[PDB]
Amino acid sequence: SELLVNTKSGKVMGTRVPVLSSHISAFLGIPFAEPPVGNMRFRRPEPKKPWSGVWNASTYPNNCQQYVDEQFPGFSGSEMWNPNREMSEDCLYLNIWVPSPRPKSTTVMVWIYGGGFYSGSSTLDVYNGKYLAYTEEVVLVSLSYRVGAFGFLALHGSQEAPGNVGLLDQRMALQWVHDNIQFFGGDPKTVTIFGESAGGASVGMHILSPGSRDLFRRAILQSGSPNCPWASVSVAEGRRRAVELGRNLNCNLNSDEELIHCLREKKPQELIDVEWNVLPFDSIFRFSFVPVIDGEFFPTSLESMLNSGNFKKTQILLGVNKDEGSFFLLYGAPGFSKDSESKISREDFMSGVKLSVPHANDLGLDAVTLQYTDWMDDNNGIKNRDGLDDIVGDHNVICPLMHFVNKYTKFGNGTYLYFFNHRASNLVWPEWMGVIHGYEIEFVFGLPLVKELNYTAEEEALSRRIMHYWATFAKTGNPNEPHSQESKWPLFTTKEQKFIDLNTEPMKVHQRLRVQMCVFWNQFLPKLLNAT
Amino acid sequence: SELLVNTKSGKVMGTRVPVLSSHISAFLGIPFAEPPVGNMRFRRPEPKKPWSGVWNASTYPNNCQQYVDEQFPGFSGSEMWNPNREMSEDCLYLNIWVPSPRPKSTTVMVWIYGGGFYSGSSTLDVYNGKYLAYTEEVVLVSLSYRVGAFGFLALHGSQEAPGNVGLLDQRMALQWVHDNIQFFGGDPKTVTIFGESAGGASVGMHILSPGSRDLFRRAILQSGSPNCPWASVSVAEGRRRAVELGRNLNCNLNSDEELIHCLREKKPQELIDVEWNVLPFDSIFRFSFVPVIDGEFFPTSLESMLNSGNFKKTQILLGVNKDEGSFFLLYGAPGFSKDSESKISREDFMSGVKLSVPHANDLGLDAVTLQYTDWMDDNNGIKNRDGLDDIVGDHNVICPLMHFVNKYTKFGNGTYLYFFNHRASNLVWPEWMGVIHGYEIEFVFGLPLVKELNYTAEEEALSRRIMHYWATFAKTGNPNEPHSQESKWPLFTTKEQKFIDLNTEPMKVHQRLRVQMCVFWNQFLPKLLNAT
Ligand SMILES: CCC1=C[C@@H]2Cc3c(c(N)c4ccc(Cl)cc4[n+]3C)[C@H](C1)C2
Ligand SMILES: CCC1=C[C@@H]2Cc3c(c(N)c4ccc(Cl)cc4[n+]3C)[C@H](C1)C2
Ligand SMILES: *[C@@H]1O[C@H](CO)[C@@H](O)[C@H](O)[C@H]1NC(C)=O
Ligand SMILES: *[C@@H]1O[C@H](CO)[C@@H](O)[C@H](O)[C@H]1NC(C)=O
Ligand SMILES: *[C@@H]1O[C@H](CO)[C@@H](O)[C@H](O)[C@H]1NC(C)=O
Ligand SMILES: *[C@@H]1O[C@H](CO)[C@@H](O)[C@H](O)[C@H]1NC(C)=O
Ligand SMILES: *[C@@H]1O[C@H](CO)[C@@H](O)[C@H](O)[C@H]1NC(C)=O
Ligand SMILES: *[C@@H]1O[C@H](CO)[C@@H](O)[C@H](O)[C@H]1NC(C)=O
Ligand SMILES: [Cl-]
Ligand SMILES: [Cl-]
Ligand SMILES: [Cl-]
Ligand SMILES: [Cl-]
Repeated sequence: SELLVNTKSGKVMGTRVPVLSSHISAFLGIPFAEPPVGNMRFRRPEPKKPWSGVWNASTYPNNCQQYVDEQFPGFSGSEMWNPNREMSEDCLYLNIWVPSPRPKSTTVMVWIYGGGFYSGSSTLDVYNGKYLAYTEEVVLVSLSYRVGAFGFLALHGSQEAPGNVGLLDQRMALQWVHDNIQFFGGDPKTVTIFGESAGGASVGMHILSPGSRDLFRRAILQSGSPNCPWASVSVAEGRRRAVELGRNLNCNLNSDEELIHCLREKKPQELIDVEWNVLPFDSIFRFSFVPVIDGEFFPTSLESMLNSGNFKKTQILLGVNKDEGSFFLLYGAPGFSKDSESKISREDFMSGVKLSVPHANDLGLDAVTLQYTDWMDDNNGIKNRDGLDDIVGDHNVICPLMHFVNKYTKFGNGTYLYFFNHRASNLVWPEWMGVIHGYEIEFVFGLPLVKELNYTAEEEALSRRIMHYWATFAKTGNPNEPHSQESKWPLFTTKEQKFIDLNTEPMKVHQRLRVQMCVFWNQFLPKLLNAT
Repeated sequence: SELLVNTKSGKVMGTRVPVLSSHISAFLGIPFAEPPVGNMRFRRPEPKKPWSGVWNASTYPNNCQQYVDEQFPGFSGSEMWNPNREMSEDCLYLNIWVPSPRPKSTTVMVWIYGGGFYSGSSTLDVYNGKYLAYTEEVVLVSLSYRVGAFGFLALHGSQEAPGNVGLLDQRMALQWVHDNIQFFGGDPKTVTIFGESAGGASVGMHILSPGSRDLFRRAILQSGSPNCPWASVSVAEGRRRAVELGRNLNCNLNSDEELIHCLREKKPQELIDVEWNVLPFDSIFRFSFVPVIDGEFFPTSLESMLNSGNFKKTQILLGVNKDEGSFFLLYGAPGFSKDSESKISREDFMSGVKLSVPHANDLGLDAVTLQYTDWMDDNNGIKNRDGLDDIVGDHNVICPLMHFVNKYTKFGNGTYLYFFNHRASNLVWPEWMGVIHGYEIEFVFGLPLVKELNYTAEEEALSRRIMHYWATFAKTGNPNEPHSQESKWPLFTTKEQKFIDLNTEPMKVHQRLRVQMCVFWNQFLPKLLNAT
């Protein structure tokens, strides 16, 4: 009854789950698309055909096929991001947590996982929607979408592998929420999409894309934005990477149809095993199969859409973490280690700059180096390490997001900007990595509220604060409760450019988030690279 | 007897001058060249023909023909630099201060005045040699040389106006000292040349030029070095400026001979009146007629000579002032005034940047701006003012000199580097100008020892310290007296790059003078400008 819901495509039976000292309803693994398998690999998704009988929605679904990280086998800090369910191309499912008793018509929040467009799962422990749904009385949906070549192989002009199909997977889940969430007590007119990393970029892409704009009300972007340098490629570059994927697999390259036919015969792990081989440069924070600027999902270049105001005009809430780069340096740059302070030699610093800005000419590399080197103390291994950390984070996350923030706010209806700089007391990664990419997620999803996870009481309060900001913004377009006496998170405005720190200390308002480095990344360096 | 000296060119009769509570001998206005007048304008100097009788050397000579500054008529702070004697092309004379009684064979210091190669006089009150000669028991010579077009008109290929003849004037005075100073009690094997601004560049140029190297022992450079962007031009640019000088005066431009003949028939003031018209750009800290890289006085490019060690290997002592740029901004940049704090708007800041780096493309201007702009506070008029001050001083004086210092020290026999940052208690210029270009000269020449000038006791102590460093270096190649208990001024080395502050406080040693900005000026910006 409470667990038995009739949707437009058939009946679903959820399950009653414990949350803290209470319970809520969970509907796990509801299908929203036809399985994109066989001849449907690389194709746009098709709506799930209606079923008879009762869909058993008591169990998490499979995860999409993806690279699995084996750098630190058994280490919780890396394993927590890997698929925790069987991988399958049959992976287009969504999950819903519903407060008990079922509300009449409440705010909906739809989580879009990140992972560089090459990885990610809706089913990770850290994306468990039950604490947020319970604590804030929202209906929490987590969707899924194809990643890697399966979601983003792009042979523009082919209707068999057009590109962006992972984004269309997301849109079809949004369409399903629009059509069905009312049966779960959600208001389809008050849907907030939120996501981190590639999920944050995705959220921004749905803001931009005309075919997505009417399927949600407002948006939250965490450590990602649509204009990030890793988040899209041109149709020519997508085509080059798809041809090179076939070349790595001894495919007939004479035509799109012959190439696609070859790739559809391969087993999924055969594609994944060569996925990284198509990148044009030795690099970090670059991923092979990503959204393509196609003229269809994206009518024009992202920058022109941003400049002209060709995007959904609504409220947004978004921000970044203090040390976005450390994860990527640990995994891809010389001199970094999980088990040392990772003091970086001058030689390894220069190597890291080249890996971090792979598209830069020698003059551009000199500019980055000069901008981040203290020439009174150039052999300081801590300064070299932290300088590289800032380079990676500023170039790939912080400054792209600030460009988006500044462009969006000219036309939008409300911007709230945050800077998350709390390092968790129980973090398993070493201190040099600081406030790591993605480690705000556990606070957004309320994991500090769980006694057995050993967060401090101050971190529980911060998580409660963040969840309330997020859900109140989702409900009202404003993270602040009116007539409350706590300090107010101010609108980011073009003139004053205010943001807040998110940490365990009382809220502080600042202005011009990393403005000095972002003038370098957003204006001077692009002009230098264009001119040379 | 003491005042009657027979030189190789004839007899001279000096005068006995009071100095503090004692007396010394002065030989003023001794000719060292034939008057460069008539058909000898623009020509290399010729040695002064010997004279019969006794040359009356009791009176300062004429000053060379030059632009006279009328910006602040009657204001001591600017008038103190203007000619204080009649101007004439008949101006190639030198002055000698000799301790009394005459020493047997003592250290010689030869002062070379600055003034952008367009101005300067040996007779300024601030260059009065009597305090240094008396206090430190040296023979103090001040030479003169043709400035402006008269000294540096350059039509390469012509023997009538070859260029660099002002440097040859200096050389001929050095040759005269070599041949004659023994008759005044000076040791021709222990001559130190020292100079400020264009005089400091000149000193470095004699270090470089093979024809000058054997005419002095060691060298002091104050706020000037031979590689300064204002201190030389190419043969092509020198020719262009000479032809443009003729165009401004309705001259026949068909040939060097006709152009030169036209220019030789003009009154001196006619040349001076159009001197600034030949500069290629609106600019500050740029001067029309300067040394030319000719292949003779300078066998190859200054940079190749520095790189190869093609220069005199000896000891050098050199340094800069804290606020080298303020004089040039006051006189040439919008928003600066003698009678106000000169807070600079963003608009006037950008205007000043273009005036300060006139040769830079737009990308180069952006680089300079970004490097000197605090984008958290870009409308701060004080920061904008001081940022421009730093731009002018760093680009034109400090970083060229640090490049010279580093190249020289690889081959030289001892480098001593200073940073003069004491603002005189009795300065007549406003406080925003700080420690002005040229305002260390009055300390080098011992003016604070004159009670009537109202320096503090601490400034008298600083002047005496500086005079003793300069003269002890002149005598020994080391500003420090061994066996002494004074703090020691350390050698500048390639590895440690130490320098001292010169001020009224106890000595501080620092390393890497303005290294961050000078990497920008000496490595990055030239590379940006060469790419584009
Ligand atoms: C690569 C993109 C990516 C983004 C998200 C965040 C993320 C992921 C990881 N596997 C990580 C593995 C090690 C470390 Cl220290 C951080 C990670 N983090 C922060 C996945 C993959 C999800
Ligand atoms: C322009 C070159 C130049 C360098 C020397 C120092 C100098 C000179 C001036 N006329 C100055 C006029 C005003 C001020 Cl505030 C400073 C000046 N200072 C510092 C002459 C001319 C000699
Ligand atoms: C749904 O699946 C779970 C486990 O897969 C099972 O325990 C439950 O009984 C199922 N519901 C049915 C079969 O109605
Ligand atoms: C949002 O839009 C409404 C309706 O036009 C307007 O009244 C309000 O001022 C806007 N708020 C912001 C922050 O732009
Ligand atoms: C959390 O703390 C409890 C109680 O002190 C301890 O038993 C447990 O091992 C801790 N959990 C983790 C994951 O460290
Ligand atoms: C030399 O000139 C000075 C200054 O005018 C004068 O006092 C002196 O009498 C002159 N000497 C002779 C011998 O004329
Ligand atoms: C200067 O040269 C002398 C003689 O060759 C040498 O002994 C001395 O080490 C040199 N000093 C410096 C500071 O280079
Ligand atoms: C020096 O200071 C005294 C006392 O302040 C003053 O009388 C005198 O005029 C000053 N000298 C000059 C040259 O200004
Ligand atoms: Cl079924
Ligand atoms: Cl850190
Ligand atoms: Cl605004
Ligand atoms: Cl100042």
